[PDB]
Amino acid sequence: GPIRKVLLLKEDHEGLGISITGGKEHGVPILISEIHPGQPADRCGGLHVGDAILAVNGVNLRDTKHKEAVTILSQQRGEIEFEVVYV
Amino acid sequence: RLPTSKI
Repeated sequence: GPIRKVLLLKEDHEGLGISITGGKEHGVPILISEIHPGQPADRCGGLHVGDAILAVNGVNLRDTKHKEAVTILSQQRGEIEFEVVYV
Repeated sequence: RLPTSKI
């Protein structure tokens, strides 16, 4: 589908509220495999299971390994912009 | 087979 821009708001005491799978070393994008109920990704309304995360806060994720993506994603704080696409 | 991480 279309590439979309999505805003997520979170406080410092929370995680993002997602599970991810995939990564470059597996030949798979960074994919959302879970949205956890009531946590910031669920509350922002625009992120869904099956979405590929293309970038976060302008940091490209298309060619990142799994653990690289985890470090990058877990470093972001507050008002966070995602670039995602559902295939 | 693919890893999953909660974040």
